[PDB]
Amino acid sequence: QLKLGNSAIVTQANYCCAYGEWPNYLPDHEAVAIDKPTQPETATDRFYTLKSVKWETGSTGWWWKLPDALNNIGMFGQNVQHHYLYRSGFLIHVQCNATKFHQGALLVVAIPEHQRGAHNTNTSPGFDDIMKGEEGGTFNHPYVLDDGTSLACATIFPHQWINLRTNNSATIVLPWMNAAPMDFPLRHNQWTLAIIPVVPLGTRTTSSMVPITVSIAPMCCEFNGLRHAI
Amino acid sequence: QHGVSETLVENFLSRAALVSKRSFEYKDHTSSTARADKNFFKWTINTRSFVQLRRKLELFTYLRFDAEITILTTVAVNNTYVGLPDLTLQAMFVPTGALTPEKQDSFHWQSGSNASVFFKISDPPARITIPFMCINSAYSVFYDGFAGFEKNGLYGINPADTIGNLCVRIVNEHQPVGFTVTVRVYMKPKHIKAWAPRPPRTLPYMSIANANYKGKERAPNALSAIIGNRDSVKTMPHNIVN
Amino acid sequence: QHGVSETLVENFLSRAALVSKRSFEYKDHTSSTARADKNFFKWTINTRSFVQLRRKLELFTYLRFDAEITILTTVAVNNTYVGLPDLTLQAMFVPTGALTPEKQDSFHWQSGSNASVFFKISDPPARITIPFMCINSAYSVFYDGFAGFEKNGLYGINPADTIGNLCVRIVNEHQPVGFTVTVRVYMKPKHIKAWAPRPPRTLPYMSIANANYKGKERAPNALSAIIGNRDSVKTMPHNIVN
Amino acid sequence: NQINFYKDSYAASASKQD
Amino acid sequence: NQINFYKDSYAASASKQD
Amino acid sequence: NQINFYKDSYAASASKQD
Amino acid sequence: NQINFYKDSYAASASKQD
Amino acid sequence: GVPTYLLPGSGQFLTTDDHSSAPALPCFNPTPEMHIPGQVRNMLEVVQVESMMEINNTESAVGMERLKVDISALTDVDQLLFNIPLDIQLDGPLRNTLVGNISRYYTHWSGSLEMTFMFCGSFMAAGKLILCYTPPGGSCPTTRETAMLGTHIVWDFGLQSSVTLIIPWISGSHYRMFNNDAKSTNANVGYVTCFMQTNLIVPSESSDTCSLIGFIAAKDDFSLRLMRDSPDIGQLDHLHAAEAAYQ
Amino acid sequence: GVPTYLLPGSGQFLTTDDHSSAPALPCFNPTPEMHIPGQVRNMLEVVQVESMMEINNTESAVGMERLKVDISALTDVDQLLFNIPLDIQLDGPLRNTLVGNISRYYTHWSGSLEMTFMFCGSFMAAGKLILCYTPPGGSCPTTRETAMLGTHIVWDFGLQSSVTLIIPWISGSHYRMFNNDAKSTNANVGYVTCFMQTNLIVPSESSDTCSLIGFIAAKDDFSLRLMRDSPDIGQLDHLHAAEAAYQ
Amino acid sequence: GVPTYLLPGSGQFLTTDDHSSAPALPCFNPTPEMHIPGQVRNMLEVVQVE
Amino acid sequence: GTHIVWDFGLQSSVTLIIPWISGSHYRMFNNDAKSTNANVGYVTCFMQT
Repeated sequence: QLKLGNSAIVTQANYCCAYGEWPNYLPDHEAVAIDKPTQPETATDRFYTLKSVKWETGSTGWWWKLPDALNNIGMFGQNVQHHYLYRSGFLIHVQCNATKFHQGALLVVAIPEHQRGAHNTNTSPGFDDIMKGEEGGTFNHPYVLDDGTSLACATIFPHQWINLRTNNSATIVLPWMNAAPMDFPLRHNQWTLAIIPVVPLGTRTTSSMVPITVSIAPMCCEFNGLRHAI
Repeated sequence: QHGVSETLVENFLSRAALVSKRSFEYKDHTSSTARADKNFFKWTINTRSFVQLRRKLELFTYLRFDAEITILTTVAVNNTYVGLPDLTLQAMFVPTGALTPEKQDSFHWQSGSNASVFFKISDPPARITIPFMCINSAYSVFYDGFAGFEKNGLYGINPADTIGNLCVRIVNEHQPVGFTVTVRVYMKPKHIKAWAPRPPRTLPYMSIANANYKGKERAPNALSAIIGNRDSVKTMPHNIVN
Repeated sequence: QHGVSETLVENFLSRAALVSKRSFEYKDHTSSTARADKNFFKWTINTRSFVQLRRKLELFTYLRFDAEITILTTVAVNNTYVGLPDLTLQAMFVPTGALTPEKQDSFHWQSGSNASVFFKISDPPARITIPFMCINSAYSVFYDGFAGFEKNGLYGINPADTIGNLCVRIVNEHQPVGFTVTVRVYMKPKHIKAWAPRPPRTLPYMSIANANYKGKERAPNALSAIIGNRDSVKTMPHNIVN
Repeated sequence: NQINFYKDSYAASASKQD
Repeated sequence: NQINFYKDSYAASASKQD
Repeated sequence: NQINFYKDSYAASASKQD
Repeated sequence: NQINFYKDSYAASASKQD
Repeated sequence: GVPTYLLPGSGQFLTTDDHSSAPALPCFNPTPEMHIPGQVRNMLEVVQVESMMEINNTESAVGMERLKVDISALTDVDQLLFNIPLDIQLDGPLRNTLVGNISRYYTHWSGSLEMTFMFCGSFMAAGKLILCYTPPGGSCPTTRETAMLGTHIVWDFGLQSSVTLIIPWISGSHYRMFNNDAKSTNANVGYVTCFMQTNLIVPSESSDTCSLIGFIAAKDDFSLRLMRDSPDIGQLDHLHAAEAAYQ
Repeated sequence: GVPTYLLPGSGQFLTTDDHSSAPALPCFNPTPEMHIPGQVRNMLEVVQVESMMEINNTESAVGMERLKVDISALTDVDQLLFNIPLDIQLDGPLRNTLVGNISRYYTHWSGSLEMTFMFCGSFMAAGKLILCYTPPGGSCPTTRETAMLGTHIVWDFGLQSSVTLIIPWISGSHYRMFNNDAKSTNANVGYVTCFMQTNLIVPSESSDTCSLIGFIAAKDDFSLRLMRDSPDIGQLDHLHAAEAAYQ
Repeated sequence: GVPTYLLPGSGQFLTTDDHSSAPALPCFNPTPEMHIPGQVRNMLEVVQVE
Repeated sequence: GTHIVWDFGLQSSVTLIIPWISGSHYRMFNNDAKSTNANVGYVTCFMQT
């Protein structure tokens, strides 16, 4: 069982310490700001469940940039808008299940600093193409991870596989991944949960609208620079 | 019992690779255009202008290196030929966004606080060591986010990742014939601590400001086909036939 | 846990900054004027000709440094172009008010007791160390008072603050074409003990002999308005708008 | 190579010792 | 930097030790 | 000759000691 | 200055030690 | 002899190097070090001394009126008096300060700030202010209810005629850059605003137009690095009598 | 002074040298090392992470169909499904891998490989495969009786949905070169083929077109030397806005 | 060999320097120091005479 | 609120602990179902997937 705060997920499991690191608070020797950062423990360190996305046949992929998925949800989103800095890990739990007759594979992969690229133009992606919010995004070209890199080498990143034969869940436990100890949440996204149909959904049974539900629990949230909300 | 010391990231990335190259004219610039280099050039020091060092440094998300800038100046003549001059060059290091000079003989080249280096062509190349100057603890090679607090900022360009400006001029005055002075800058990153390895970029680069992609028209390194095609999955291309 | 070692005054002021620059001709001076440099120039060594090192050294009232004079000589040609010559230069250090030479080939350049330095253009630049030569225990950067016992003395100019004369000539004779030989002197103060810090000068300089002020016509750095204006005291110029 | 006659610690050679 | 092969004490490098 | 200021062992002089 | 790599004692620097 | 070879970087005159060089005057005996008062071993000692802010950097504030801020008796409630652009590196009320003129010799800076607001009304003048520090990200707060959510201090004109508004060091990065972009995350500092906590209340014989002088210093944790030339000075020609140093 | 003489090799800028050089910014205090996750001290740590093979590098396999291999229910006996060109250094299904993109920065390589074949059928899909590794010298084996004489592993789609096909390091030389000759003794690696051990047997409600994802990693004995530039990237002109870094 | 680099101030003939230089006449035996009266080790000894 | 996410995999049952969250020590009965002393909360159930 993954019980964070008042949230819980009864699991049956195989998680992923991303880069071997567990989310912890900022140590006082690596601390930078002179004031003590607030730590809203049970109010933010809990499973924030996003919308479910329809895992279809002609699906390309889905990406949620963090904490851009969570800047407007619950007491994490209220702490984000009221504090200039933050430092949070993440415990992404991705729920996707089907019958024992469905086939399919998910590369649930969490990408640190997913600088996207637009296709067939020299113009950089704008604000509206990157900061999609809680709705997330959709890969235009998942085979190259929308930045000219390769999907084949995307397993160098913290990843878990939802093979609908074997397992029905992916748990990636992300630490604070930034060059800076804290950062401004409304203009930067350290991680990016990329969920990608490497093997598409296929079956011969009656068609069910199979979704992929995403529960993202922030972990060890610090916040600093308290002011009015935006 | 094989040594693995050549694949060290301190050995992998510390190749003094070409990062800048301008053949700029050296003549009477009293009648030249405004875009042309009037015996000086600024260069915002980035790792991205040349795709071979860029793809090596884009293997990682965060890099902490000390740029060892080596400036190779070489000279050619633009009817008759005469001897090549021993030109003295200044390469003043200006920080990111600070005042870069607008002339050759402007009073910004006095270097009252900026780091300059006065070198000649016939000397060995000017090798300086620019330190790790990021305000963060590593260079965000890929920066998912925006710099400004408003919504007009450039995506991917963190100014903390930006090294600075390398304003290079020729200290000599104009001479009665025109020379073409090509300045090649070779940055060797050193004392390298590399974090979070990434997929190597397969598609060719489009711009230095971002990670846009187009791919080749056909395989290999195309968008729909990175690896070059073969006949079937059961067809061996380089099969031995005896 | 941040290092404060870059703001040390030994690090702050020890930038080899441009203190002198003369492009003087190098030709047959049998028909030139009296004011023009006939293959030599004297320079009363002062920190004040270039405003970037001056404002740094005018941050303090009293400075005790060792001037590390680096002399960068560079050469250009005044119709046809030929090869640049390897000219030998003498830079004889004459004290304040002593006999400076009146010719190129005068018998004051024999340097029977004066410190000279014989250097070439194709060499590395001539770097000498002129010591702390004030008769007082520090250079009065600002000298509130007068030098002479009579009432005709110059205000602010203490001759104890004055380093000396840097008489620089070209050791070669005249050649059948005219060259323009620009001599740039770079003084790096070192072993610096700095006393009594002062307000940094905001208004632009007028003369090197004093601290006269005019200011810009408008803000910023104007007389009635040093800092550039805004709308009201409750108006934020660089305000975030979202 | 142990030659570093500069006063700055970053000015040394590439620390290829691993 | 400890290289001072001159007989004069002022001829040394900039004493940036603080 | 014992002068080898390089970090590589093959970069030394010709080992003519026999 | 103690650098005298010549075999002659007069070839040294100016003995300004007093 | 000694088998040598010239490295790249030979014969180049780097201006910021550190090398022993040939003394021009041998066996020179310098003047003995007499103890002069007020030695500065480190430029942060110059920075930590508090110096006046030009908050009144407006038109029709000629000369010395720019240092003071004329606050008055206000018939409304909770009004805005002044706001301070906090870019140390950029142009604004902090440029002509000891914390600002020395920091424009640098690019990256750290540490806290220390605003002292000195009230220069009569002794009979009584009132209160609130000095809100707003960390950046949003707009400059205009109403009082918006800005007291930040780091404020509430200050009486009673026995207290001065304050110490510690602007805390709140930044994600270790340092803060200078750019021509004042709205960057790496460059923007925040906003200090000042509101009538209550009012300025003076009797019939005290002048109602009371003035605030605002100081700014640094703290012990202040730091500066990546030195650059000052944009506060610059010449387009030679100065006067600069030829007379040669003639 | 010191009697020296310049050796051959003086004043030449060798790009891969190792020399202390003149610092531009003296007494610089760098940013303190904050602990960032996932440090790579050695590029073989990047190589040993398993990454997908593009075995389906055919025409009419557009984009993401190239990673998977569609195996089906076969009415014949002991049929060939796919074979893998094992040239790490050369173009083929191993080029766009972590073991392949990093090794194309090198010329000589050692050590074993590690193929993981991940089956992506239904849970009701049962069957068996055989993963024959054939050391080189001969043709690519096409019938099953020819290739099981090599290094094979027989794999069920029961509880096992993945494997570890250790391609053993079998070479006469210590390392293996890169050339434009793919059939050299120093360059050729071998052949991994895959055969129906039994069949793919699915029920009426499971999709028959089941897919295999094939990984490849390295082992602890893997090694790379004689570094060269990557042929996987290359520019013919300057990139876009490369002039804007100067302007 | 020894990796060197020329500083600024290389090859300049400063007249008041202090360096050991190449002897023209090797294994020269100078004339032995005979005690001559009135040696001046310091020019202030010349100055202090009225 | 206080949720639990439950699979129909090996798990065919749960234990949704409704926690005791009340200001008072106890909770009354009235004919007012919307009182602070009487109302308990709301258990809802959604399709997770």
